Amino acid sequence: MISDIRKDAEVRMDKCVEAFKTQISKIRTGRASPSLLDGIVVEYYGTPTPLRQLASVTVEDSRTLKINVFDRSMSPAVEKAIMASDLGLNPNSAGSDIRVPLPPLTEERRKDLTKIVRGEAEQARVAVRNVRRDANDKVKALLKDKEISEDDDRRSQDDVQKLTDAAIKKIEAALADKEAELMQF
Ligand SMILES: CCCCCCCCCCOCO
Ligand SMILES: [Hg+2]
Ligand SMILES: [Hg+2]
Ligand SMILES: [Hg+2]
Repeated sequence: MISDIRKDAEVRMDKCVEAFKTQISKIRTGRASPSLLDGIVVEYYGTPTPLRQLASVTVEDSRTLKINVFDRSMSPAVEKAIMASDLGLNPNSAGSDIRVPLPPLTEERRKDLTKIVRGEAEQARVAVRNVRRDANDKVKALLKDKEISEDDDRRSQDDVQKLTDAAIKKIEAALADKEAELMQF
């Protein structure tokens, strides 16, 4: 019946938007990660050792790392090791903690990612319009032989169109926030 069909359509459209929302949250928009500097070699009592074994690296923010050295006497050496890796990283030392601001993703990268979210959004929009269509079908078709008539078709078609509108609207909002994120730093 028509009671089923439309509630069936929005459950379908919801799944689409939600798949898009999860597919997109995977995309990182900044360089920040707790293991980003794990590979930096530090002079530790003669022996070169990866930074990972000498300090805790926490993500203070999307483009900044906070390095927590376990042995305070090693901080100076860690700071030199960071400058020395020649990654363009300007370590900012201050009070038992070293902070590491990070360069933004490259122009080329942002474009590769903008392109990916747009394609996924696009996919989400086609999926949503296919569900709309499948609904319209049942409705318009049921009009042929079984019980529904023009004014129930109209309303039903319009109620469905609006479901499509709200579903398309969520995808657009998820997309915009993501590009705003990408374009952020
Ligand atoms: C894993 C540690 C990464 C540090 C990244 C600094 C930014 C490098 C950008 C690369 O551009 C080409 O040289
Ligand atoms: Hg989808
Ligand atoms: Hg240490
Ligand atoms: Hg250690």
